[PDB]
Amino acid sequence: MEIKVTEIRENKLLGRKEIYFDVLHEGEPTPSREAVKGKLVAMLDLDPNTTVIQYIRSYFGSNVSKGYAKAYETRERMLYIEPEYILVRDGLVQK
Amino acid sequence: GDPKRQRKKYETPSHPWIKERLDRERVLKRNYALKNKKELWRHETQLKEFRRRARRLLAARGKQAEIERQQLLQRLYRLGLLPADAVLDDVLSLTVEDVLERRLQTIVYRKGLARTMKQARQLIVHGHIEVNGQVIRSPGYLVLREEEDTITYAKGSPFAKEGHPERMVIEQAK
Amino acid sequence: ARKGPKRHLKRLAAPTSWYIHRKAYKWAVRPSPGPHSMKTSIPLIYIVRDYLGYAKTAREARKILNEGKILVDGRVRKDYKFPVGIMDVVSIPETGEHYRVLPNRIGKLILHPISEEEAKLKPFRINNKRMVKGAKVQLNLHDGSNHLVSLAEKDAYKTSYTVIMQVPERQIVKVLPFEVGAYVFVTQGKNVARKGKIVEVRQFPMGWPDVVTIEDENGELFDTLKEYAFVIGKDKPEISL
RNA sequence: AUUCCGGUUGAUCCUGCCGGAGGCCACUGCUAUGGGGGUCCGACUAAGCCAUGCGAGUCAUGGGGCGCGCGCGCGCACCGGCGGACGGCUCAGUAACACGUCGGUAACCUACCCUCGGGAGGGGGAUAACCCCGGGAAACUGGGGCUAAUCCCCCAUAGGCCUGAGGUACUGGAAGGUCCUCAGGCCGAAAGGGGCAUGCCCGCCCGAGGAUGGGCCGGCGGCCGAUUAGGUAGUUGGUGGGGUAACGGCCCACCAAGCCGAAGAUCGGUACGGGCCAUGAGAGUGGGAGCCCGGAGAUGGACACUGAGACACGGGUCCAGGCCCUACGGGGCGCAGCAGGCGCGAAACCUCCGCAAUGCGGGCAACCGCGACGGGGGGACCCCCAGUGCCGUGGCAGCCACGGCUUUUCCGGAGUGUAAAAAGCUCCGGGAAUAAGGGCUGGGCAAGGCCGGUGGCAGCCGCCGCGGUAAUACCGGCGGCCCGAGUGGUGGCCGCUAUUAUUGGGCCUAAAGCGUCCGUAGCCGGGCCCGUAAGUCCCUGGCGAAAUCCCACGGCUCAACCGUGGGGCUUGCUGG
Repeated sequence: MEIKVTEIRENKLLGRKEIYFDVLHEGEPTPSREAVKGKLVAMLDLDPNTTVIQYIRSYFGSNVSKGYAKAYETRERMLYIEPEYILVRDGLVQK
Repeated sequence: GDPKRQRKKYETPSHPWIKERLDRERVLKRNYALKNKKELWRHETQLKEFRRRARRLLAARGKQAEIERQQLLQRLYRLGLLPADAVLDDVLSLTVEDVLERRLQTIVYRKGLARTMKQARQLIVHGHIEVNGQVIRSPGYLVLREEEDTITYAKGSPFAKEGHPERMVIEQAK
Repeated sequence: ARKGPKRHLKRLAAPTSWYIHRKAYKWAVRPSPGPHSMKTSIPLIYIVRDYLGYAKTAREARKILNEGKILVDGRVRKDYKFPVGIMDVVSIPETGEHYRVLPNRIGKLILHPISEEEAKLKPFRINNKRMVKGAKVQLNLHDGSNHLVSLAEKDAYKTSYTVIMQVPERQIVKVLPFEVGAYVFVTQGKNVARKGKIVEVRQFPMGWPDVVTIEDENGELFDTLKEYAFVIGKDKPEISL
């Protein structure tokens, strides 16, 4: 599995970086959120916390999936802005 | 009033049991390995729509008529039915066999990737064929002019192997 | 049978002047009353969420607005139903961004980026004049706002002239008159967003409105309503278009 | 595809009707593998009837109390504010300014919102909660004590309305409409409240305008009947008044005799209207439940309170009609809101999950709630894409066998997806394994002169016609033809039909020229010159919502679907 960033935007009003990336997985299954986040931060020099992946989506026959993440500056703003269901879905938070 | 429901994109015949028509259509169905008459009828319908558009636009006045003439010719070019130096009367010389030539099953048989039309169909439906990089599983896709030379076996597919037995058998024909 | 006013808007019944996907959902935001008309304005949440993209959901947009980060004619606005309209200036200082609201040639509302020096001025068309108590003069302007002027300086103001003002403080500068060489921008009608120079004005009897004849850059002449002709300069646009 | 085929005779040409052959909608017989999209599922019959539970709340930044904790916080009911007049359901009534379009209000109202210009002074009162007693089967409800406010009341000042007399600043196409001065009078504000902190945020009242949402008026347009010909008596108008938010016989007093109509009044029948839909080469014919706009209704029929807004869809009073609890003294409820059951009938689904998205209300906000909405479940609703194997050899003329290949679908798993699931998508393992029917077979009309049976009985039959003992026409077997996850049957609209005829029919003998004439309205009308510009034609401005229609491009594997643009539609109206 490999990653390839495709568009970064900065939102100063909400205080985050919106990151659209591609994932390449030929002959392999759809990767897991853990691995995707690991490689994302290992590459772009981010804190694992303060970072949430919204979605990894695969298409009909491609081997090329798409993904969208959000990198925050501080965990307080992170938790005040993002809804709880994605935090529970990633694992940053227990119910 | 009433709202509109979705309508069929094919037209059935006026009389069901006419011998000349039955013979023609039997030949076509057999030779292009079609499953039903619906498919033949929907390609006939495509052609009839093109013809009606040309008939309406021919000898008409205004700006939109010119725009639509050029749009129609560009579309037929892009689909592979007319050349570029084509005039609007050349639309009225087209037949259903052209539209049947332009479908995936036929092109996959005509390039040599399969021994037969029914084999071509099975390849497509099972997922062994790629167009412009993308797997397509519909044997009536109507390939475009600038997609034809990119049609090959799918990357992950047994036939991608130069030594597959069925691929050896297939190539043995050529 | 309805027993009182509406509080809901169906998305298929929303104004044409909006960029809006009409079949995606059932409901749309119903605009509150305010500075412009429903046919010349759009709520803020659509700008913050759809036109610019700083938010994906209405909760995020509402948090942005309540934190106090969007200005309209230099004033903080926190209501998501507030209507923004023609010639309004939208400002975001945390980004340095400054836009003017204008119509397309189709008749839809767009954001034209501008500079910080021009984001301080806004023109107003005078729509009516009144005498108010104290022998004072009230000017009723195109966005429904009102401004007071004295007797002595009453003949300097008329009902299709334009007044340029510093917006948060509302100080007048550079009155522009309706004349025969004046530069005009069209706001409504079939010829919306065309510009040029006044050539002629015709009047009619018995309540029918007045018509104006205009010459564009290429020399093409056309016609519209005087109330649709918005003066923006004497021979050159005082603002960017 | 701007279409014909069968039927009246011993044979023929005609007229003319019946039938065949196509499409859409509803019920139904037999049969059925998968995914996706959509504005489908008690409208036709009963706007018929029921049980259980839900569908409308929110605010400690308005006020007092109590409790649970640690002067700070969490909760409970109460007073108070805003909302509850929207959303949702249905088409009974209505032939009408109800609807559509163009206009008008200089004859009107508008809480929430925007802008500008100005204000917040001085005094009082009560009462819910709480405490002590209770009454009643319940529904409900009495007395005494105590106490707050953005609760209620008074005084003043600003301000509002009426009238008369002047002046002439504004707008407009047009003014006593706004402005100024004077005079005589009637009505008559406000919460300087809350939070923070050492000026800011949220709120209160007056005025001028706008916006939003409505009320009222007019011109034009839209079904059938003469075996419905006269109708109207506040009826038509005038003067003067009342009432209304406002014009108005809307209502009153007085004066007159007008108003409508054979170009169809009145009466009756039927029906919610449109955007749209179905069909056809078109001209045209027919419909108007599901999505949007408008209108009306909440067991039938009337009448009111509160409020900016109701004569009120989850509120009130009465009569009729029905149902229920009851200790028999008295009380309570209408399922045309969601789900569920009954009945009626040919005929219509789960007493499911959630506020994560779109929006609404409240709140400074944070957030709360929502049977709206979203999500799934059931159903031969409409549309798109596919499957039920492929290759080669031998034998026949599609099948058996032999040898191989593949896995869309099937089974079993891991991730992604999702509010949570599920489905879908990526990958893995196994394995040709798991998946065709219905109607027809004499001619119209594609397909058997083959077998067994029965025997003018039994049966078939859109129409023509078969069957009476050699049945190509009945029943069945075997073969074959059409369509195909669908194919047949019954009823309705269009077309067929130039059998309603403007395009485009006929009347000597086939259905059809009044027995003949005179003439009223209407329709049709000779030649030249002058003028006008109502009809007619061209050009330009303002309108005819969105959806739905055609075309291209772009995003879902293509497609259906969705988006961005260009045209068309709204049968037309209006300024030049």
